[PDB]
Amino acid sequence: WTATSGSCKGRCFELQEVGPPDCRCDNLCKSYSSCCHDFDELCLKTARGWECTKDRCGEVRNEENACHCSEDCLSRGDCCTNYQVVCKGESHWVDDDCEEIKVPECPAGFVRPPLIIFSVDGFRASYMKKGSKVMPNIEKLRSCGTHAPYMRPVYPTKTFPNLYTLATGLYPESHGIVGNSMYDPVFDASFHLRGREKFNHRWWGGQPLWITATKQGVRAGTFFWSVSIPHERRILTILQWLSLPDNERPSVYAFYSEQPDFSGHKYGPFGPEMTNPLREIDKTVGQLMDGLKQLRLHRCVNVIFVGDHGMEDVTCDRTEFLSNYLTNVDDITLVPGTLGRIRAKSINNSKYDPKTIIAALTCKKPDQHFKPYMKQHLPKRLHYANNRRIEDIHLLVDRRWHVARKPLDVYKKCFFQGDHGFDNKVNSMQTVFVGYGPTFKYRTKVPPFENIELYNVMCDLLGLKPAPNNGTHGSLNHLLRTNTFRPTMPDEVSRPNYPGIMYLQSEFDLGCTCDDKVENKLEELNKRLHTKGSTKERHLLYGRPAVLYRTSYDILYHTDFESGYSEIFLMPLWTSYTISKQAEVSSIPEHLTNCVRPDVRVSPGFSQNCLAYKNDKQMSYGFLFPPYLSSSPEAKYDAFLVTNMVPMYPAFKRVWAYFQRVLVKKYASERNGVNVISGPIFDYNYDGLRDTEDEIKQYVEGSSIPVPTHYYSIITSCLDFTQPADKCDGPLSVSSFILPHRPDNDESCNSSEDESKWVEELMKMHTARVRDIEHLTGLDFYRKTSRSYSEILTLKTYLHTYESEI
Ligand SMILES: *[C@@H]1O[C@H](CO)[C@@H](O[C@@H]2O[C@H](CO)[C@@H](O[C@@H]3O[C@H](CO[C@H]4O[C@H](CO)[C@@H](O)[C@H](O[C@H]5O[C@H](CO)[C@@H](O)[C@H](O)[C@@H]5O[C@H]5O[C@H](CO)[C@@H](O)[C@H](O)[C@@H]5O)[C@@H]4O)[C@@H](O)[C@H](O[C@H]4O[C@H](CO)[C@@H](O)[C@H](O)[C@@H]4O[C@H]4O[C@H](CO)[C@@H](O)[C@H](O)[C@@H]4O)[C@@H]3O)[C@H](O)[C@H]2NC(C)=O)[C@H](O)[C@H]1NC(C)=O
Ligand SMILES: CNC(=O)CN1CCN(C(=O)[C@H]2CC[C@@H](NC(=O)c3ccc(Cl)c(C(F)(F)F)c3)C2)[C@@H](Cc2ccccc2)C1=O
Ligand SMILES: [Ca+2]
Ligand code: NA
Ligand code: NA
Ligand SMILES: [Zn+2]
Repeated sequence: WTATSGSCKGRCFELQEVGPPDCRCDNLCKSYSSCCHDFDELCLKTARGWECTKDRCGEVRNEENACHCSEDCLSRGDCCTNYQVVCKGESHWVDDDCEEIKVPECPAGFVRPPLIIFSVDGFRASYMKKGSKVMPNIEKLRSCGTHAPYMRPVYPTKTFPNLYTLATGLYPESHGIVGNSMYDPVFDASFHLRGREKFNHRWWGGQPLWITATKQGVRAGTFFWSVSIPHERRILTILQWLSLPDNERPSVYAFYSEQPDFSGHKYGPFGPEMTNPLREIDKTVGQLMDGLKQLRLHRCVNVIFVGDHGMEDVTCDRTEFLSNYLTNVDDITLVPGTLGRIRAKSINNSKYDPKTIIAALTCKKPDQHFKPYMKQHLPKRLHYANNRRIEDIHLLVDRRWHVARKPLDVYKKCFFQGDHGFDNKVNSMQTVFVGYGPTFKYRTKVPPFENIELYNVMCDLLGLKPAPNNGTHGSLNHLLRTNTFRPTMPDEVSRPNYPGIMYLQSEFDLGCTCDDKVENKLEELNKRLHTKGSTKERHLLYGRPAVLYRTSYDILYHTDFESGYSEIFLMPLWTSYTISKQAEVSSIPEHLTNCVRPDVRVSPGFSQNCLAYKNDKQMSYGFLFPPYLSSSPEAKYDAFLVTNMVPMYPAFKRVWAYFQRVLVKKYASERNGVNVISGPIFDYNYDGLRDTEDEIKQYVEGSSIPVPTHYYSIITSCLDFTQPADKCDGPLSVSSFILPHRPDNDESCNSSEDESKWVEELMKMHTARVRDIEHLTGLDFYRKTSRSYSEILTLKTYLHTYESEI
């Protein structure tokens, strides 16, 4: 119930919300059907439109008008945004040369530069160049402030998950808004774009910027506008709020535009109909900037222009139907479109089986335009599994396509020509970031970055301490002139042991054999030196990784590689080695095919054994430092140490062996040497975080040898590839992956073919940030470089995407 009999007199766009049944006058009252009877009359005036004209200049104030051109309007804070241009001979902001803003130029009473976030739905990154001719205001923000060529959204590339990620710094799996549509099985409740359930606070996790601000005494404008409030009125409302007395005025404000998304769905991302929406959004930007200039705020306010996601060409004829795959299509519920999510239609149906559904959906048609995954097997870079609202079965849909349950869903629900939601590395899904104002840099281009990083920067802009989030605070310091956040490196928690030779060969009973009994004071001293770390500077280029949790581990040195060997997990946590451009690949000699050698530095009790692998019929083994890349026949024996062995399914060994034998040398050739750090990951509960020992669900049969869920590699070289990786003077270049350790290659439809036709494609899909690997391992990399810590934080958040030019 709402008693709409109350009045909005002097309450229009009030900031504090009034609880039911008292009628509301705030920017969301329409969405709740709760506005006071006179809200339209008082608060949504439209008379005479939005622009002053010559004849209105000096007019007698008429309170009915949408905006004012009277002499008193500046002191009232309600002039039309073009008032000083039409009536006082001033220029439009867009017509002014840009001039560096070295310091905030704020009116007295301003305690801090306000922040205004101007968000645009569906604004694809390439609009900034392709539409620049029709967007002069936006082009000026971009060219004069700080801009990235694009900003990476989160998956799924849908509006609600992305706006809420912008507001919180959190992945959707952590903030809870995992799609525009959701079912929560604990609540037994459904969230949809239409309807009231979506306003219930139980859906919305983390702490969004407006709550962060309010809790730390920084006032916020309300971030949400009912769709029927025209943009011109939204702008005038923000400008009115900025004229409030000091103690009442907000410091942070948001404007949201439904365009260009609305038209992009109708017309496609580059439909001729798209020029006009771009022009209209530019005009709104120009109204805001003109209004700020009128208020003498245009060299005080920080403005962020940011999108949620882009827009791809998608039409009804490009739809895959589950009814062409599944015999049992009426037994499932599908959340459809540019991603699929599948669960049982009825929890009472005990004939429901996810394994048979996955199998019926796997590589069934030559051109199949979606791929099914159990959510734990999705690429870890998506961070899309740790939430009860994400169904176990997920369909990753190819760009330009939809998935639907049956044909009748698509015609008895072509209309549309555009859509979004696909994998967040897809070029068409990329969106925009520009920052302009005294706290941002002048005429500065920054590399692409992820939208999860922005909350921390918005907190920095406002002097707020951010709530815990998934950004890496300091990785965007290079966007800012001042207010940088200068983090310190985390402290190492566990210090390594450095074991010498402590066991005789006969103390081992591991069931391993090696043909290594083949027998010099020149070389003997030399090999001792290698085992004490004499080659360590070549192979451990950025210092040893720090272990940020409590554990017992040993540093093991060798001619060609160094490792940190866990006595708890019985294998290395990391293995580090450098491969120069000149390195040669060799074979594993015939007599060494099955060679595994006890490591006389490590007790039998803290070693793997070969018998466990003999008896586990499903499990084989591989090595972290590859025997193919040994520096010499003699050094090759080190690669067969039991301390360099890790459990690998035969199907995975196909992938791993190709990576080690062919790809590492390819990368060293292309990048002028590479440094590689490789190791296992254990994430059985798919939370993105290192498992403890009691979370491990699978062991090599009969043993305490845990089986990794993934294997990672971090591949580093010199950004200036004229310098070799091991003699690099400046910034670094990195690519990394987290490959799923799976007992089949069902993910790869072409895996019956030679590895040269499918393995690199798999690796590219599972590209990762170094930071993703840090979360999954409890390790901290790049501890000892010549580089500033913020630069290293930016390097750790890099994702190599393998898409071509935007
Ligand atoms: C991205 O960044 C985020 C933020 O930093 C990282 O997420 C944090 O990770 C932590 C570990 O997973 C987690 O810490 C736990 O907090 C528990 C209390 O949680 C509540 O309070 C906080 C603070 O206000 C709140 O934010 C939480 O919000 C979650 O839950 C509500 C729903 O209730 C959602 O609305 C919201 O969206 C959010 O959900 C997300 O996280 C939860 C996990 O908390 C998931 O279940 C969801 O799917 C979703 O992803 C909560 O309201 C605390 O109880 C935990 O403590 C357990 O473990 C510790 C060890 O330290 C131990 O002391 C205790 O014994 C305890 O164990 C007991 O409970 C077990 C499970 O019930 C049980 O098995 C045991 O036997 C014990 O009884 C724990 O410390 C923290 O909550 C989140 N924060 C957020 C916002 O998500 C995230 O990891 C980053 N991602 C990456 C990849 O880096
Ligand atoms: C009819 N309405 C439309 O068709 C378009 N539309 C825009 C407004 N709206 C929202 O803003 C949602 C999206 C996620 C969160 N918003 C940000 O999290 C958010 C909003 C603005 C900005 Cl500017 C930012 C950010 F971070 F970028 F600054 C975040 C609330 C819902 C409606 C809604 C408001 C409040 C709670 C629930 C739903 C929406 O349906
Ligand atoms: Ca885990
Ligand atoms: Na085996
Ligand atoms: Na296959
Ligand atoms: Zn859309």
